[PDB]
Amino acid sequence: ERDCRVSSFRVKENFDKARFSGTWYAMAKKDPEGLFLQDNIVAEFSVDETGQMSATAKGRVRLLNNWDVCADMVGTFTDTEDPAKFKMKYWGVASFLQKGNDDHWIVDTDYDTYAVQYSCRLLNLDGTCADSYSFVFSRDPNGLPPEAQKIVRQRQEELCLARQYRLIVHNGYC
Repeated sequence: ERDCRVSSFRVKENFDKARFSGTWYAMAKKDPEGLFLQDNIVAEFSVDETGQMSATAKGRVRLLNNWDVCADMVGTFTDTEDPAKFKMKYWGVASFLQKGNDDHWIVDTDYDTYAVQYSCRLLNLDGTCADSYSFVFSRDPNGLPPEAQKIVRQRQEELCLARQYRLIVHNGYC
């Protein structure tokens, strides 16, 4: 129907790390294989004086087959040629928590309302993503306003993920 090659995906022009800092509530998520963050996902972004963006996140994570738990995650982002595309090294405060390094793209954001993040962990041989995940963030835990919601829907479709998200709830579980 459209172009689903990851290399074709537009990301936030002149992404501004500073303006992006602060609390972002995950309102929806498209899970990758072996999903980790389950719900009640709240991210806290920061940028140090060197311009290096980093983040922490708290939320219900699924450790084992049948049950989950509340966990604190940490992430440091390494810049790339594209201001909106990063390499995110992450780990949990708990040594045994999932550790890794995923691409982290800020697909779109208006900084004070919504943010659409995307990560393709593995490309298919045709350039489309084989294993991806994406978070739609809101500055307000109560959700995005209609205008932002509509923009996010468009963004989700551009990522070829619009039918693959699930809502993230925030019920003080953690």
